[PDB]
This record gives sequence, C-alpha cells and structure tokens, in this order.
Amino acid sequence: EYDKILVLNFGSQYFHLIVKRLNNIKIFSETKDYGVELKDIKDMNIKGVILSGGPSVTEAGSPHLKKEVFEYFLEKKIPIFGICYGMQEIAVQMNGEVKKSKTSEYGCTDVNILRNDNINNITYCRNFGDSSSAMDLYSNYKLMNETCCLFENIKSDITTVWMNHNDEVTKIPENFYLVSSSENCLICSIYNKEYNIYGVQYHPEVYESLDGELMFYNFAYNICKCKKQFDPIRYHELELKNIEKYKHDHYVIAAMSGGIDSTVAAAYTHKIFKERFFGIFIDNGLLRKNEAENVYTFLKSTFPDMNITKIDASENFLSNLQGVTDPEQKRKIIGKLFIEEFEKAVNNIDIDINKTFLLQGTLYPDIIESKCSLKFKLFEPFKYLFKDDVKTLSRELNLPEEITNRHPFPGPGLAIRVIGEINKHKLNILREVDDIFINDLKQYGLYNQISQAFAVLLSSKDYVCVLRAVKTSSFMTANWYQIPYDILDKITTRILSEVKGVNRILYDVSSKPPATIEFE
Amino acid sequence: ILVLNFGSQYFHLIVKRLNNIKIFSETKDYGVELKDIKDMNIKGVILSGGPYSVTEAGSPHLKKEVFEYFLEKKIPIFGICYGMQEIAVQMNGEVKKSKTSEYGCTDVNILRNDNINNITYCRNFGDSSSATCCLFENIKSDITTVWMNHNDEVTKIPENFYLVSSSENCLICSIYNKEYNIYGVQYHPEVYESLDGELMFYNFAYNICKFDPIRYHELELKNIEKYKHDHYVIAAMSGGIDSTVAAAYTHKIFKIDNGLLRKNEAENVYTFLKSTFPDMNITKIDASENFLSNLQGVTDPEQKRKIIGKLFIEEFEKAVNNILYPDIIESKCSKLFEPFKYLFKDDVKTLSRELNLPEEITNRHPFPGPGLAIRVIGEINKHKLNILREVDDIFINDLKQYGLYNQISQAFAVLLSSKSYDYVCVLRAVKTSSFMTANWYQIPYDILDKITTRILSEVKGVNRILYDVSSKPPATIEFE
Repeated sequence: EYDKILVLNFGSQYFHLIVKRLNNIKIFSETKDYGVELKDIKDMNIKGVILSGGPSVTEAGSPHLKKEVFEYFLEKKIPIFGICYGMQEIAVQMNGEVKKSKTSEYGCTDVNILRNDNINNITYCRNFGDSSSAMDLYSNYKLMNETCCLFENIKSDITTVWMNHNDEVTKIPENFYLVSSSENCLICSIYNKEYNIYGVQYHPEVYESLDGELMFYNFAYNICKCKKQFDPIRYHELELKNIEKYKHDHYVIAAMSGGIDSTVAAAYTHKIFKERFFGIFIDNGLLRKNEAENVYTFLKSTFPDMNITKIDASENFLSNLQGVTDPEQKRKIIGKLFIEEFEKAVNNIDIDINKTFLLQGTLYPDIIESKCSLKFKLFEPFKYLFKDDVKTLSRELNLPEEITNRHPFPGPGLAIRVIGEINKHKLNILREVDDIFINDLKQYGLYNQISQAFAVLLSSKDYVCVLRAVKTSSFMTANWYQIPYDILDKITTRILSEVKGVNRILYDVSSKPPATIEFE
Repeated sequence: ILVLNFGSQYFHLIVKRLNNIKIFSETKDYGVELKDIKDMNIKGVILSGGPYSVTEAGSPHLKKEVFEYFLEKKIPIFGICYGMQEIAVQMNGEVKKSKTSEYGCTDVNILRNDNINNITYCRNFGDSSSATCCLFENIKSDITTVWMNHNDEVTKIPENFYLVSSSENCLICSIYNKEYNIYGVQYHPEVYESLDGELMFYNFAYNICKFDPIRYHELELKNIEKYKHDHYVIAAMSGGIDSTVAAAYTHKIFKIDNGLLRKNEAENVYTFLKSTFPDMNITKIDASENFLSNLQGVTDPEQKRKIIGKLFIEEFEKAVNNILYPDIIESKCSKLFEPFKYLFKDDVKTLSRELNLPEEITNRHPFPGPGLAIRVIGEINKHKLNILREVDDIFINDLKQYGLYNQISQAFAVLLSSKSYDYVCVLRAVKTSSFMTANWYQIPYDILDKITTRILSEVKGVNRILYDVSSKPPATIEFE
C-alpha cells in the first residue's frame, strides 16, 4: 500500500488531537484499536507507528500492546514513538518498570528539555531524591548533546506541554537517553535511537503545547520522512471533481436534518450535479419547536430544487416509546425508526434502488468511532475534516452566518433530553421553553460563544426543567459555561412566570467529562 | 392596633418595624369580621398590602360592612399600598393600570402649595402637562424616600381627599384625609428601606397612641419565674438557636434526635449540648431506624410531614416516658409554654451576644421541621442519607471556609433521583428577604466551580450535581 502513520489508542482521549495535527501537518493518519492484531496491517508501507494511551498499568489487567505487534513494530528502519501510556507500555514491554506517580499536577506545564548543561538549569532537582547538586540525579541517568533531531528551532529552550499523568515510569527500558524533567514527575521522556523510540509522558497532543505541534511535526517529518502525504480538504474536492464528471448518469441521496455537516455536503455536492439527488427530512418527533420547518425553509432558500421531500412522522415514535426508561433502548429505538422511515421515504419514490449513494452528515470522528471498543456502496462525503474546518468551509460556501454557529443536535433529540414519559404535550411545552431560554441566551450573543446550550428536562412528577450549558474545546472535553446573574435572573424568571406547568428550575454545573453531554 | 392581612410579604415586616415603639397587635385575614372585635380598641388601623389588583379578581373583598363599622368606631385610619386601592374602591374613586410603573428605588417627592408650585415631574401626565402631613411632621425634611411596590397605579382618588404627595411616574402616591385621618401610601413605608417610613409608623403611630416588646417579655419571664415551681422544662432542646437561648436563660436561672441531622455534625451536636450544657440534660433518642424503615418506598407529602410529625409526637412521649413571633403571626392572619413572643430573630441575635454566647449562634441554618424528610427523593434508605449528609456538609464546608457562608441566609442540599449507578443533586442557596419570600443569591463562579469539583471528586452515587436557581415566589425554598 502507500499508507504512512499508525496511531494506537489505549483510551487516549486526545486521539483526535493526534490526528488533527498529523493532518494539519500535511500528513496521513491511520487508526486502530490497541489490541490491534497485525492481522489488519496490510504489508502496507508504513514508515511510522505512534502509540498513545491516556486512559493504571500498576493494576493487573490494564491495556497495552501484544508482543508480536511490538516486535514487528520495532523492525530496524521503521520507527516507534510512544506517548503517555504508550510510553509506559513501551517501557514495560521491554525491561522497564513502573510505579504510581505522586500527586501529579499536569497543566499547561512549562517543561524543560534536558542536556547536561541543563542538568543544572534544572532548578528543580531538589525533589525525588538527594541533596542539591543538580548534577547527582543526572549523573545517575543517561544524557547528552543539545541538538536532538526531534527538537529544532524551538527558539526557546523551555518546552510547555499541557499534560495528565496519574502514573509514572521508574526505570529506563533499555538503552536510550534523557530529554525532559517535570517538577513532580522526574524522568519524563526518553529518546531511543536504535529502537527509534521516543517516549513522552506529556501530552504533545494539544494546542496547549505549541512547541508541541512542533514536536509532532518534527517527528514525522524527521524520524520518518513521510515524504509525500495526502491533503484532506483537497479530498472532499477530488472525490468531487471525480464525481462531477458523471453527474447526469448518476443518482444521489442526502440525509438532511439541518445539521451543518449536512447542508454543507449537499451543497458542495449539488453544483454541476443538480437534478439527481433526493434530500429527505425525517421528523424525529423531537425538535426545537418549529425546527422542522425552519430547517426546511433554510434548505429551500439556500437552493430551490433538489428534489426536496418532507415526511412528518411524530406519533409513531411517541407511541413506540410510550413509557420506557431504558436509555440505550431509546437509542436503539430512534435509530430503528429513522432507518425505517428513511427506507420508506426513499421508497415513496419507487425507483433506481441500487444506483444511489446515500450521503450522511459525517466528518472524521464518526468515521473514527467506526473502530472503537438496502445497502449501497456508500459515499459519505466528509471523511477527513474537522468540525471546525468544515465550519470554515461553511463560510467558504458563503452560506449564512447562522448555520455555522449551530449547536449540533444529538439525534434522539428531545427524547433523551426528555427524561420521563415522552409524549406530545409535555414535550411540546419544553420544546417551547427551550425556546424561551435559547432565545434569551442568544439575545446577548452567547450563542456564538456558547458551544452548546439545551434546556433539558426532568420529570419531577408540577414539573422542573433543568438547563444545561457546555464549553466545547472538542469531542471528548466538555467544560461548563457560566451565565451571569443578570441574564439568568431574567431568563429564569421569565420561564417560570411565562410557561404554565413548571414549579422549579435547576441549572447544571458539572464539569468536563463527566460528559453528561445530554442527561440520557 | 389591628392589622388586616392581604398577603404582601412586607406585611409582617410591617408589624416588626411597628413593634419597636411601644406598640401592640392582634391578627386577622382579609375578612376580619366584626365578631372578631369587641371591648376591643386601637386608635389606628393598619391596612395590608397585597398583590391583588382591585379592578382585578382576588382583590380581597374587604367587608364593606365592616368598613362601615370601622369608620363608625371613631378612630383614625392608616391604609398602605393596596390597602389603599381597596379602600379607594370602597369609596367612590378608583384605579387603573401600571403607569410605566416599577418597585422600590424610586424616590418620592412631597407636596403643598409652595411645594405645589415645586413639582417638576408632572410631565408626560396626559400628552404633556405641567405643574407637614401627619405623616411627615418631623422628618419635616420635605421629601420622601422609600421602597415602592405598586403594580396598581391609582389614578383617581376617592372623595374629599387631597394629596400629601405625588411622584415620578406614579402620580398619586399619598393620600391625606381629614375626614378620618386617612392616608393611603402606594410606596411601601413598611420596609427597612423607608427611613422616613420609620416615622410614618411612629407618628401616625403615636397619633394613634392616645408596651415595648423586650420590655414585656423580660417581665413575663421573671414573673413566670416568680413562683419558681419550675422543674418543668419548657420543651426539648433540639438545638435550635432559639432553643438554646431559651433553654439557657431559663434553665440557667433555674434547675431530640434521629429524625435526620448531618453527620459527625451529630456527635458534635450532643457534644455541643454538653459543652454548652455544663450541668443540664442532653437527653437523646438516637434510634430512628424504625421510621427510616417505614420509609423504604413510601412518599405521601402532607403525609410525609405528618408522619415525621406523629413520629415526633412519638418522641415526646418516649422521652417523657423515661422521665417565636413570626411563626405565630403567620398562623393567625392565615386563618410548659412558649416562653415569649415579643421579639424577633434579629433581636434574639443581639440577645445572644448580649448574653455572651459562643459564636456560631447566628450563622446556622436551622432547617426546622423534617430535620430532613423533605429532601427524601421518595424512598428512604441509609445510603442516601449518609451520602446526602455528606454532601450537604461538603456544601456548607466550603462556604464556612470561603467566607460567603455566613454570607448566605440558608444553604443545604436536596437529593434528586433521576440522573453504572446513579442518583444526583441540587445545591440550595437562598439569601432571604422575608418570611413570606426568599430570593436566591448568586454564589460566585470560580468559587462555585471549585465547590462543584470537590463534590464531584468525593463520591459515586451522585452522577451529575446541579445548582438550584429559584427565588420565592414563584416556588418555595425547600424543594419537596
């Protein structure tokens, strides 16, 4: 094959970040699950391997590599990298040892590269052993020269890393040299030149470590050439010129719900390819008030005729789940119904069954969960771009200002956000208060700044609805936004005074993950 | 003096401010009838402010017959806020809708002829118009400042009643009569905000006084102590601040659990009793596993409280076996003896530090009643209680230390059950205003962030925790 980098995830929830800079760097990414057999590697050229973990390994049974994999992985000319847990695993699967760290603090952490001269810049050797001479612990560990291959043009000697470790390594597997010191985690990363292994227990997977993107860049670029990779944007584009050559002879489907992923795909897939594609809209029974129509309206306005269907179907769903507490059950159910309604909708036009390519609202990540722990050859358009990049694409299309700032919707919609009997009247009421809250919220401009806001419900039995808000750095991180009291007293008062049926409002504060992104 | 109850919260703060001066009181609902008055007297009458607009239903229907008798009585009258609106209506005049109204911070102006010439605020009073009451005899200061709460702009007055004042965007805001010394006040003098309001009550009050509270209770207590047949403790010292105070004075001159409470706070609690009670009894009945039981799937509300209640009548008897003002006020207008009533909590607070009490006699959240029945989600089990007690305490822990805790009038936590295992919570914060209202105060964000992170980190069984954002009214303070 012509493939290039492999990135095993042992629960590394910054996996996204690894892929992103791998890409932003103009570079190829590839994915897998850790307990990845070498059964699915393909004899495919791979000049780099990257392992990452950040889920301890001091408790029997924690995840890590398999020997066949590691040894093959080692080879001689094909590099290895390890990171956080990856390093530990790297370390322990070959003569190293590990022990729980003590009170790790992480954070944007300035950190320091380490050469002998830096043996003494360290101004933090007092801890984790003896005396003062900076030189003693250093004398103890291996070391070397200033210029490191994986470090070039840093401008500043100090390296910052935003990092997390609740576990640290205590012995140097094999024979490689020391390249980093941490206040409460002393050895840090150690770089091996014959096993081409370079373990960082910090997280170069961030933007909180710019010198960090640099390290990543450098690593591919240097340890392994990765001479020519593949550019992602260009990808939606070539799948595209390639499809423009045959617009007329080929049919296409869209899966629209107003989701930005969606409108964008269609539109970029609409030009020079106009009369053959049927976007179909399935009501979920759970929308933001008149969201169904607002959504259809936007679509018509964006573009006039692309064979737009509209299928309303609420009661089947409500009936379908008259009073069920299962949650996963709810997902199963909704999925099933959209799949069915979608099948019937598509089939309300009885023709060209297997000459159509469904489109879906899919970027990089969903495609990514594809590997974690009728049917037509598919054609999901966006398989390599990030919500943010797609967001810049939404302006690139010059679509409206309003859509890019969309709180993506869950899918099950209000059902999950509705935690109780699910039915047409109560639910109508909260689609409604959700509206009161969102309008006031957006009235002061927090919409563009509130990553994600959704009144969510609680069946107190009159009724109390709880309001949720989240700052989204990304997919696995969810910090919760605060809203000033002025705005809040009013919003809150407005709702109780205005919507009949609620006696108490709570506001949810729980942070980060905790990713109760929606309650159920 | 008679007070008429129409429901404004300030309606009891009304009585508290009035109480300072030699004063006096009796209680009744809107229809105080006449069988409720005899060989009875007062020289003035205090109307009760309500949120019910008269040209609107629910306006309490004052008994007109009684009103007639009230005039017949031959005594000066005082009508406040709405008492004014209802009163205007018994009379020929009547109101109208809010004149670009509001409440409070508004600063009333006074009037007369010199002062009449003096109003530069009659503009916008109909397309475009231009220009020493018993009530303000000594502020004299010619003006008025106060907390105002009128939804009900009174636009046209009764009969033969000139005005002691007018105001910015509220026109009529004082009515002075000589017919019956009547006065109607649209602004709320019955508040603390009304410094000039203080004298309204005092002067109208004196003018209506042709005794002092502490004075009277100190007296009754000693007399009660005159015979000194006292071996009868007045009541169990559950620890209530009012309790410790009363118990202390009395027991000092002269020679209870389970239901709830937080944790070691509990141990600390009888422990407290002991340090406090050097030589007094600290009875206890640590046994409440029965009723908790009786709480293993049953959630009837009047009943959950009634239950804890007979539960309590129960404890009185079992222990028996081995051997303040506002509350009363709410009960009256609404439809071994209490040692005394001529006092409120603020004053008893001063009494504690006037009697050299330990600190922390003031910054304590007495969730009277269910010690904690209300926070039951429905089912009652030891797991929840302990978890909850722990979280409540983590909750008051942080505020005690950060310094806002004594900042807050009442703080605790409620245990929600609709959150792999899970249950979840609410954090209650209420900077009260009154007995008939409470307003919740924001707790700051960085500090709040940490309190939450600390609770998030201490246990499991609480999946997501949620702050509570509800001011009374609309809905009440204790969540269940």
